[PDB]
Amino acid sequence: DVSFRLSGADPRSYGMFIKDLRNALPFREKVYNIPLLLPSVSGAGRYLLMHLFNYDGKTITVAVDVTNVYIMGYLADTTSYFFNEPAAELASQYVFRDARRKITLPYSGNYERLQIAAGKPREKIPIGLPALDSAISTLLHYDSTAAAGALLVLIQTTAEAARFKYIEQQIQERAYRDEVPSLATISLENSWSGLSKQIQLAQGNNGIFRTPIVLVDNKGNRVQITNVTSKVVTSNIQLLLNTR
Ligand SMILES: O=c1[nH]c(=O)c2ncn([C@@H]3O[C@H](CO)[C@@H](O)[C@H]3O)c2[nH]1
Repeated sequence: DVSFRLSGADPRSYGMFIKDLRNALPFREKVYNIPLLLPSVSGAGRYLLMHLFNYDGKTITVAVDVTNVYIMGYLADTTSYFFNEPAAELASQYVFRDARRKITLPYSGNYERLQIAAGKPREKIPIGLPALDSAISTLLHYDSTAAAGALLVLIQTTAEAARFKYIEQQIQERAYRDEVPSLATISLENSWSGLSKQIQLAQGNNGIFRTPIVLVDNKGNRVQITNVTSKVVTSNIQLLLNTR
């Protein structure tokens, strides 16, 4: 398992949590020095448990699919909660079985669906460590509207930070003051599957992307990613979604 305590959290302890989270995701090989997530894992081993604690020490446990860093659901006190999608019902077979009742949220984990349920897009929801404090508090007691926004914060401050060093650094900047994600943050979240695909394909194409990827850079400017010498590949992306 991995844990993160917001009580006494600083940029250093958040960075240690994101390091713990990346290290709990298995890999057999690296492609261009980036861990390649497994095509599949059978049984309960597919799901990593993250123990998150708000400033007041109240906690949820979050289930993460280790093949794709997708959050499936979470445990709050004696109630489990899962997204309304087949991958999450499958996860409910292995995690939080001991919960008194299992609620299926009235949405899938898709960003588009969560934003409709929350009533705001990601671009207008402040993220940071205070926002994660608020998200954990929201999730402790069922409220499906409130939970959709809390889940957008949770996804970005855990899974997306694991996937991209730049997003980890953006949340560190927001240790004590929330701020809507940067344009590069949204760009990277949107592009992880594409980048993962082009980096795997670049093996057999001399490190050249078969299809270049349009991103927004750290200064808010367009950058076209054509090959593995790009700083997005050499410094930023930390995990690859297996092309399978
Ligand atoms: O639960 C989630 N964890 C994630 O890391 C994550 N990243 C993206 N999503 C969104 O969920 C959809 C899959 O059902 C994707 O299309 C993303 O929008 C995520 N959902």
